Amino acid sequence: MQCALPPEFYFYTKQVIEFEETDIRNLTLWERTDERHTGRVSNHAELRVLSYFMLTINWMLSFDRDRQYPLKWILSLTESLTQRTTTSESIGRNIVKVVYPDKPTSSDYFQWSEEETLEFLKWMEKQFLPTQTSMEMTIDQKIARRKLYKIFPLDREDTHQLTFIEDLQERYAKQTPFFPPARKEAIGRLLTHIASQLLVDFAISKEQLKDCISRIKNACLHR
DNA sequence: CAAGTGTGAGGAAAAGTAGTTGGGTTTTTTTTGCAGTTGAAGACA
Repeated sequence: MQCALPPEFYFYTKQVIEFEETDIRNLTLWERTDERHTGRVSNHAELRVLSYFMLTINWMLSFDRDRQYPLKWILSLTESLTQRTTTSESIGRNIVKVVYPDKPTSSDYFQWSEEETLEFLKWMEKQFLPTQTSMEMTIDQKIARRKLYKIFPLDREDTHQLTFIEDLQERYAKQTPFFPPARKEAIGRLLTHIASQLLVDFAISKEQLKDCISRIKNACLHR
């Protein structure tokens, strides 16, 4: 559902997981890495789930001999994907993007699709209200501060935006027209995007993620 | 191509502390009336 919720891809990736993903067994949380150097044993189950997820997509889309997934179909999904508001979720992912990290969302900062800009300032006026409460900077200082905020009344000197499954539905429809070198390029293009998404919620390692990817790649070819 | 021991530093923050200054009393070490009086210069016998 996260994106190209290809209903079939749930069972695809569940199957490869079925496959060599811990001898077709639900990944359990790794162990009590007692040692202090915390090596990348890479046993964090999810990290591998996302890896199988990614792999599945391109393997699945990189050998859909029957041509079940049309050339022009793959980019359409990536297309429709091209960001968009979020019945709360995508707005959230913007808020996480804004921890100014490795610059994958930094520019989103820059762009920040109009309103996204607006509902952002809304969430700032509500949820960094706690912000704080100076005590011991002479009462006078406090008064001054109040006055300043004063002379800045501000805060106002379809309910419009939509929910999660609404957005999900509507891009599922935005692709609803379903029934060589370029597609390979498109596939790579799409995979980078998900790499962005899944990686962005998590500790990424614009390499480790990759390292993780590499790992099971190796794991797999022992058929 | 690959997994596995051993292990040093980089990093964060509130409060404190630094440096520089200034402030700061405290401190500490013009005549305008009266009547008289003395001393005075000058004269004299």
